[PDB]
Amino acid sequence: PLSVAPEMDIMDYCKKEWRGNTQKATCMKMGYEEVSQKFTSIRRVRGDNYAALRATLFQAMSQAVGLPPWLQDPELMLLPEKLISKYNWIKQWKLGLKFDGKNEDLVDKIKESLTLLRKKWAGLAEMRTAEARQIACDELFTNEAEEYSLYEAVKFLMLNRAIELYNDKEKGKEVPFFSVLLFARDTSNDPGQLLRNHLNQVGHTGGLEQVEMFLLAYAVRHTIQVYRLSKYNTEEFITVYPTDPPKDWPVVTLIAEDDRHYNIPVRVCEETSL
Amino acid sequence: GPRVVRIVKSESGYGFNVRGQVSEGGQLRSINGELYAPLQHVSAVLPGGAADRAGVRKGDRILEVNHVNVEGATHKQVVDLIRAGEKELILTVLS
Repeated sequence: PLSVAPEMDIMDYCKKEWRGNTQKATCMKMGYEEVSQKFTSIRRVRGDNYAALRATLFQAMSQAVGLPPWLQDPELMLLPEKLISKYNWIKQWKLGLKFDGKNEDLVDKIKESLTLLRKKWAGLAEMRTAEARQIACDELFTNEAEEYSLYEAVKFLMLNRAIELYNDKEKGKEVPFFSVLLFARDTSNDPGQLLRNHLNQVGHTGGLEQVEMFLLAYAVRHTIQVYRLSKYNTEEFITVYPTDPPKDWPVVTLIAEDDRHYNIPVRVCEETSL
Repeated sequence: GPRVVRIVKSESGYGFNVRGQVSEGGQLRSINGELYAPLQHVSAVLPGGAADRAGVRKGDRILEVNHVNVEGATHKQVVDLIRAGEKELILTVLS
């Protein structure tokens, strides 16, 4: 059961999923006419509580020509123990629906998820072609325990970055604007509140919030470029996380029809007149 | 279904646009209930040009050019093949 459905040409997807000339379908199709300037095809992402995480990770991993330094860093797997030891409230971590464990085992389950993320990314980065990587990702994103272990890892990396941002803010360091917004929410005044009332809930009661897309982008150091079809003809039609992306970060492009329906564009195109 | 359309170079050109994958790629997709490697498609047609008059429609995906199978071909492969012709152009397209 692929959580990222097989490739389909945009021309065929719209013909099938956006029939008619209602303003909604017309809007989506003009949006896809823009996506069609750079890609020929899309893959529909499973529309569960992990949709944004799944679209982002599938794109990033299927584009992996190398292991990112933050993932290759061998100190990364000491992070779970160092953080949980320093902040025991992290043991309020709630596992996704596919896992269970007692909080004593939290550290090694996170380390296990981080090890899985690293191993799969490294495996993909070693393959010669992008087509071979997409097939390997197709085997990885089957909606089984391995896929969902990756989200536990990314979510932990998002928590770590949020902890670093909060600590920088309280010490007086400069922080990115999104962090102010992140901790300005009455339900997420501090990292613990972010953990209990938002991170813990992704996979159970909702998906990532808009400003948690920034946190995700910082956590995996990928620029997330989203075609937001519902905001066509506006500045937000193409939203980017971070707003000012570092030039060295790899770019992954997503399509968000609404805030719960994600596609990923694939097969970069170019046009010639004749 | 597959259609073999023939167009003649005006000194203006054939008069449409082609768009498709840049890189080599073979991942199969379902089109009309059949599987194909990626196909280049007609991104635009010139009203009152050779393509519009001849029968080429926007969105038509190209399977052959001058009898040569371009299924799964790169953009430059099909473009170069388009430009190989001296005079005439023969396209097998899917609508």
